[PDB]
Amino acid sequence: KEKLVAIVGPTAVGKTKTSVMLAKRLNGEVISGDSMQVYRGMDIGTAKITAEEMDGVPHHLIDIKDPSESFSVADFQDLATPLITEIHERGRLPFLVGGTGLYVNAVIHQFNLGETPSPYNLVMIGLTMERDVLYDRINRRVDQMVEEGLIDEAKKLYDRGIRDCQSVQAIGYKEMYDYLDGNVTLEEAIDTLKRNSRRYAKRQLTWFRNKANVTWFDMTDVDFDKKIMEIHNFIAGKLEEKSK
Repeated sequence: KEKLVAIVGPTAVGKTKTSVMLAKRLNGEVISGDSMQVYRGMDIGTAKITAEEMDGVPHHLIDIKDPSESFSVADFQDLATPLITEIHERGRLPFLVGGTGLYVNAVIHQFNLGETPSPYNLVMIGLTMERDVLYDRINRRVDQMVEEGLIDEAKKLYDRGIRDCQSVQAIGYKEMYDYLDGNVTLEEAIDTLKRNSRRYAKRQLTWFRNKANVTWFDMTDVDFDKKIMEIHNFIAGKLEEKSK
């Protein structure tokens, strides 16, 4: 539990893509910070990373809990910390990818769950993009979920009796349940889903923009075959210098 790299930023910015590429370049394993990734079966509404895009990079904290259970910042910390140390035993570089400002702050700062420098040699990188392009990608993102069957996924979970639990209250399924309940029309739900997504991305981008020690790289219409070398080098470099 010495070295560690963290990749933060709003949704649809390329965290996963940039993530797996850096892993292949720095012999690392990915530890997901997006709690929503834990609920198995729920793959469309959560934008669960697939084995394809995951490439050959091993990932943790994905599909480890049922949609009916919860995943507190504590449950995350109890699994995240042991994994960081275990990853190092194999010789790989642990990569914390995504999650809310809360989850990341609890692991990188070893919160006492029941400000000061991190006990790790962390390399926090942030991925930004031009406000418009970000919103546009988020809206399009939602369209794909609807065309992929998001609606039917929700309905099925709805009929199963899954409710009153974070998994369903998630800022991705609550909109659909509001539709199924009969409070709004389908299109209104979908739109509100895009609206709640754009607002969230924003909230997270400002949150991390606040916390210092975060190096920013803005992708936005960039060649990953270029940016990657930029980030790669920066990370490799910063890790070695700090170890005086």
